[PDB]
Amino acid sequence: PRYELALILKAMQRPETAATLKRTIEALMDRGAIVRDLENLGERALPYRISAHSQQHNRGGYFLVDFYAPTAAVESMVEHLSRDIDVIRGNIVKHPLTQELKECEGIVPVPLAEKLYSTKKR
Amino acid sequence: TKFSIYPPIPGEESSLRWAGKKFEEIPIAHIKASHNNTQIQVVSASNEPLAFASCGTEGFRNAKKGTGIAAQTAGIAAAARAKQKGVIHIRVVVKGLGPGRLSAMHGLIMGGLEVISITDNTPIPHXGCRPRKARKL
Amino acid sequence: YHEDRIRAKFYSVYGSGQRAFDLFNPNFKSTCQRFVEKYTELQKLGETDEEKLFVETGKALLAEGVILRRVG
Amino acid sequence: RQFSYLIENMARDCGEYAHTRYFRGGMLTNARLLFGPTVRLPDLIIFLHTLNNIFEPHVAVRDAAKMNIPTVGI
Amino acid sequence: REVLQLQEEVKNFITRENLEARVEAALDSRKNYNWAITREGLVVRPQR
Amino acid sequence: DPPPSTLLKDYQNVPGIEKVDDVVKRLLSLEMANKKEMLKIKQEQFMKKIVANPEDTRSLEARIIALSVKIRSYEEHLEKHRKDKAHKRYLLMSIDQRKKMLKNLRNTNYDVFEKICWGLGIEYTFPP
Amino acid sequence: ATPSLRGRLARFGNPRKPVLKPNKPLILANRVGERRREKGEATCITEMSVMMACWKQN
Amino acid sequence: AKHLKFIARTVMVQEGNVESAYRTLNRILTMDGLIEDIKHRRYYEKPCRRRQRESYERCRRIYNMEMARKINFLMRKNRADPWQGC
Amino acid sequence: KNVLKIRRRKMNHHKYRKLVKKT
Amino acid sequence: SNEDLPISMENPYKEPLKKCILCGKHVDYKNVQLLSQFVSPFTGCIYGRHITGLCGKKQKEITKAIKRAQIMGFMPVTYKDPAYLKDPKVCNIRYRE
RNA sequence: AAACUCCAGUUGACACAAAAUAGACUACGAAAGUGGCUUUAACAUAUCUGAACACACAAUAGCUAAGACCCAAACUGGGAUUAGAUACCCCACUAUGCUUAGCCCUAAACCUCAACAGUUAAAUCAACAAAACUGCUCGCCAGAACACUACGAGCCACAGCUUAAAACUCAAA
Ligand SMILES: [K+]
Ligand SMILES: [Mg+2]
Ligand SMILES: [Mg+2]
Ligand SMILES: [Mg+2]
Ligand SMILES: [Mg+2]
Ligand SMILES: [Mg+2]
Ligand SMILES: [Mg+2]
Ligand SMILES: [Mg+2]
Ligand SMILES: [Mg+2]
Ligand SMILES: [Mg+2]
Ligand SMILES: [Mg+2]
Ligand SMILES: [Mg+2]
Ligand SMILES: [Mg+2]
Ligand SMILES: [Mg+2]
Ligand SMILES: [Mg+2]
Ligand SMILES: [Mg+2]
Ligand SMILES: [Mg+2]
Ligand SMILES: [Mg+2]
Ligand SMILES: [Mg+2]
Ligand SMILES: [Mg+2]
Ligand SMILES: [Mg+2]
Ligand SMILES: [Mg+2]
Ligand SMILES: [Mg+2]
Ligand SMILES: [Mg+2]
Ligand SMILES: [Mg+2]
Ligand SMILES: [Mg+2]
Ligand SMILES: [Mg+2]
Ligand SMILES: [Mg+2]
Ligand SMILES: [Mg+2]
Ligand SMILES: [Mg+2]
Ligand SMILES: [Mg+2]
Ligand SMILES: [Mg+2]
Ligand SMILES: [Mg+2]
Ligand SMILES: [Mg+2]
Repeated sequence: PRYELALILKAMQRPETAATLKRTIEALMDRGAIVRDLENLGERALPYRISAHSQQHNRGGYFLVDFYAPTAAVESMVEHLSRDIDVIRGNIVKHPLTQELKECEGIVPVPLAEKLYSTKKR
Repeated sequence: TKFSIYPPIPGEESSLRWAGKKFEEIPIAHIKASHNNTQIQVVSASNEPLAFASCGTEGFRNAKKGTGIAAQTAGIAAAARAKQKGVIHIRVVVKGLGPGRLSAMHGLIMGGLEVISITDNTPIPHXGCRPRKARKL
Repeated sequence: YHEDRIRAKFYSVYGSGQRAFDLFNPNFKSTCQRFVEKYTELQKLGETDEEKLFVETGKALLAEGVILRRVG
Repeated sequence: RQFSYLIENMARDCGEYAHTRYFRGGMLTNARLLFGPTVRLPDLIIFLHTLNNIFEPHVAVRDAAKMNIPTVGI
Repeated sequence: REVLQLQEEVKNFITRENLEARVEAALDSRKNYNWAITREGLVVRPQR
Repeated sequence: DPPPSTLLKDYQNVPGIEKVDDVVKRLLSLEMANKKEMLKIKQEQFMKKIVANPEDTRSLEARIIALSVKIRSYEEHLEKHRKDKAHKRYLLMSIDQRKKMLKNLRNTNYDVFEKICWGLGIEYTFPP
Repeated sequence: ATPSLRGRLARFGNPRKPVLKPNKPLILANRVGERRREKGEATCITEMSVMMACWKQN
Repeated sequence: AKHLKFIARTVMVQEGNVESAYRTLNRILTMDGLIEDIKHRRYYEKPCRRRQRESYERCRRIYNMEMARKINFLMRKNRADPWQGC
Repeated sequence: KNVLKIRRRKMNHHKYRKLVKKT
Repeated sequence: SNEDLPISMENPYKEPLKKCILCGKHVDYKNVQLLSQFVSPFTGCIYGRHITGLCGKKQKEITKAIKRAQIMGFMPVTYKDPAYLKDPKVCNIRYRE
């Protein structure tokens, strides 16, 4: 079904980052995925230090990859992202828009529990 | 401006100064208040040791070390050796919930040092090593 | 009661007015009660639309000098 | 306690008796000991308030039933 | 209705043709998922 | 197994789906769906092969066919996960429940019982 | 707001395992706990330490 | 070890009043439950014992919050006797 | 309830295990 | 008979059911600014529903979203993001008093 | 006191271990169990009850074979306490707790409160505990101790488990 790849890339120059995004997308297409949209949330300092491929990363660029792939394509893509040295962190999750939020009527007050003990005169 | 209890961010620009030194350049006074002993070490911003003191190095041994007055004695001594190297303002990073958690900080104040920030860095594992078994007291 | 729906709508749109209730008087008629009486009379004409009937009832009290300050 | 003053005055005006104070135990069931061997118990008890100050049934309500004394209670 | 809606969306998707151009477009544009909530339920947008 | 190019059960009857782009057809196929949606087509295939009225979902034949599809999934699920104890009990209860359904169907409608066994490849055995 | 007590205790109606196992019935008493006296602590230790420090020096 | 330092659980001392800052830091740790967490982590609490302690605290919280509500509810009756002598 | 019944089985089981271990 | 007898109805004065501040709004693990509004500014501890005031459904959503963001490099764990320290205050908690 | 001093404090690198806060939530699973994150598969039955001759599971501890080493820790060693201390306190360390495969089949496996369908009326009801009952079915129980035992039988179990007596004894338990 529809997935979302929370992709955090190493802070590099424009030609290097652009090559990395294309290379990552081609990996999905090589595994039967149908890429929907490529989003750019910007680049900000990582909340905590991340070590990957014997490299210490303090900053990284944020990107989101939306694609349609079979269930078996999810496992293969995770293995691919680990071997990529330019990817700080890559996680594959369900697209939050696929899930439909059920309408909420509100908040029902909870009455105090009653008849928890016998009415005998202790 | 109104005082803010939150420390200034090193990346951001702040107008707060202490003797011409910014918050990131203030030497740090780490305090390790264990249940039986208190170890105080003062280091500068570049992780350069400046002064170190403890109850065991200030005429207290065995159960006497695990007392507030013993920690206070170490705090005064730690301030004295730090003050020789030009330390005036310190940032306190207290670790542990021992009896000398606050008294050791008092020794630094009475020794001629100024406290500008207090930080607690007690190690709390988030699930980690299984601690020792309960005592059958 | 049937008029309780009218009171709920009146308190929702206008709210309690500056006039104070006097429960001592057995024949006391509040602004909300006066609104209900006009609402009942205009209903007997043949109006069956709640929205149209509600607005017309408010206009009648305004023509009679009743102050009707809405919450908005 | 709010209407204790009123009830006592009403009883005096109509020539009847009122007990608006704390009800000592045995005023009805053990009346022959508290007052005397020849005491006469009330032939009718009227409760203007059937609950005590802890929101529980008045003791005299149960006691009057024991002494086969009819009760009129609000 | 959903099939018709979904059919139109594919016309502006990423394929092996619109790969380089779409990558460069992302590197120039930005987005802000982050938003805040008040005590009244009002949504506050980040002004950047 | 149904071909991986087969559309979903919900979208198999929408008009004009034969003239949509091949990209949309791939999305609406079984390839871009989970395993449960595949079982719907598998159950539907038998619901028309065997049941005289495929639209009746409360008949004994529909229940056996629906339960048979679940039993097949557990066998596939336990094939990959040999130490999954939770599904092993579910497999063993579903097998026992199907036999109870087979017993009731055989004792009331024997002619359809032959068709159910033939269609699903079920060899009914009397208990020891 | 008081935590709910619906389904917490093991009862006849409750199908689930109990959430709370109170050693006493959850019924409000007619009395509250008496005020607890503050534990005694050593006082004027700082002043004593300063006074005794000069004695060692003098 | 991998987060930025001098941000978490840091209190700035105002005008050299270290006593107020330390109490503020102590209260923040207590409110977030860090102080109570550290003490119970000194010696391992077995899962059977932890559930018994949690159930006791949860039952304690229910009684404490219910009794507190009644005290506030009846506090308006703490006035003087309006029917003195009756 | 007291554990008097359990204690009797506790001692019987303990002596049985020692007897089994002994012989 | 008598037309003044009470009739059977639902409560017309029944106020609408109260809703949490996040009712009807999506919660996303990438929405760090929203998530940081429900953690302590000094420890990063996730506030309880008695503090945030959220309902049961959104309290679970925020907790799940925070945990996902922390492991995926979107939300700091030990502290609250300083850039979000100036957000509107929606948690009923006071430290300095 | 012993131990350590190849130590401690600050900083950086850095798991086959364990999962703060949320959780004042009360959800899931047949029970046992289940509370870090992601993905896959997936949570039996369109009447109910029903196998202690059946099948599939069953916390922890333990056996078997190959690995992992942080911490905790039977036994053991050292230090102390004590009339003695084969314990409680302190320190060091092993089996073990983890992973893979195969076993073992026990628990206060207890929410000691059977499954389904109902009722809140009468006599509500020994006591206490967690109010009293109806219909139906299955399992189980008939004084205490001997006895979670002997013998027989079955079991990958061999110091084991399951099933389970008798004689003598007591007038109580
Ligand atoms: K955790
Ligand atoms: Mg359940
Ligand atoms: Mg008890
Ligand atoms: Mg108290
Ligand atoms: Mg780490
Ligand atoms: Mg007892
Ligand atoms: Mg014996
Ligand atoms: Mg020594
Ligand atoms: Mg270190
Ligand atoms: Mg683990
Ligand atoms: Mg685990
Ligand atoms: Mg907790
Ligand atoms: Mg998970
Ligand atoms: Mg999962
Ligand atoms: Mg089920
Ligand atoms: Mg059955
Ligand atoms: Mg087992
Ligand atoms: Mg084991
Ligand atoms: Mg052996
Ligand atoms: Mg081994
Ligand atoms: Mg160790
Ligand atoms: Mg050894
Ligand atoms: Mg020894
Ligand atoms: Mg070991
Ligand atoms: Mg259990
Ligand atoms: Mg039992
Ligand atoms: Mg049964
Ligand atoms: Mg029932
Ligand atoms: Mg009784
Ligand atoms: Mg046994
Ligand atoms: Mg035996
Ligand atoms: Mg025999
Ligand atoms: Mg034998
Ligand atoms: Mg058994």
